[PDB]
Amino acid sequence: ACPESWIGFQRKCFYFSDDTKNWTSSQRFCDSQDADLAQVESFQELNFLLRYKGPSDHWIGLSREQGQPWKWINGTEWTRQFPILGAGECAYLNDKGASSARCYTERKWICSKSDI
Amino acid sequence: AACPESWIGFQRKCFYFSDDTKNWTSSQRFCDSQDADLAQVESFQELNFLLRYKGPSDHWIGLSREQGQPWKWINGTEWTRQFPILGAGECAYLNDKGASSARCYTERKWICSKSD
Ligand SMILES: *[C@@H]1O[C@H](CO)[C@@H](O)[C@H](O)[C@H]1NC(C)=O
Ligand SMILES: *[C@@H]1O[C@H](CO)[C@@H](O)[C@H](O)[C@H]1NC(C)=O
Ligand SMILES: *[C@@H]1O[C@H](CO)[C@@H](O)[C@H](O)[C@H]1NC(C)=O
Ligand SMILES: *[C@@H]1O[C@H](CO)[C@@H](O)[C@H](O)[C@H]1NC(C)=O
Repeated sequence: ACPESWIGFQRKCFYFSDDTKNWTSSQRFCDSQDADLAQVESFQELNFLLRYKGPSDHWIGLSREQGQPWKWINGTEWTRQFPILGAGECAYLNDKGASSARCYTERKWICSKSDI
Repeated sequence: AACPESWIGFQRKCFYFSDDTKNWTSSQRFCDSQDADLAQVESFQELNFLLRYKGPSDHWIGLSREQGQPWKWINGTEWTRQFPILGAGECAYLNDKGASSARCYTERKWICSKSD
């Protein structure tokens, strides 16, 4: 189903970290579990993540270089559903939704993978 | 999907977190109608999962006791005492930090669980 301790929602499995890492180290961790930093594709998914995450900021799998659009982990372009606030290069969830920061900062993170 | 729509997956079970309130027996009747029971909360890990997702309101769980007698799960087995339960009530609920107890006729949100 989902691996031990991962949380199941709709067709995905989610890992919420206890520790903090920078964004690229977080994605390296997710990749080691055949997963990615969360690819949050829907409002229902966003709301599930906000409800479980607790008060800490958590990285998700959206990033950009300056003067380049937001990209998913696979390098394709993100199209807005919910907004990502600010001017940072890496995206995370705070208590109101998505925000952006410098990629070198340490936050908690969320991994996702398919349940299949 | 491992669980029905609106249910959350954890450790091979599916969890339902209510929006409305009911007394404890009426909550159990609702779970029963969905082929489930009020959540058993067998482990400390399950306790923490439920506290993280439930939100700020009190939620009934599937433990109850008669006058000065041990706590029992819905299924009739004696509780394995894996966390403290505060107070002097006959029905257990989760508050924001752990488990407590109240009179069974009082109204609260509830959590159901079933195998996936
Ligand atoms: C890339 O990832 C995004 C987000 O999960 C997905 O919508 C898109 O279909 C994927 N594209 C490819 C070519 O895999
Ligand atoms: C990200 O963190 C790792 C340590 O986990 C470190 O090796 C690397 O220097 C960091 N990258 C940046 C941009 O700070
Ligand atoms: C009763 O439920 C508990 C709590 O989940 C479970 O661990 C135990 O096996 C059950 N007992 C019986 C007799 O089914
Ligand atoms: C519990 O609530 C139900 C209806 O929701 C009601 O029929 C019953 O009287 C209540 N039980 C107690 C002990 O008050």
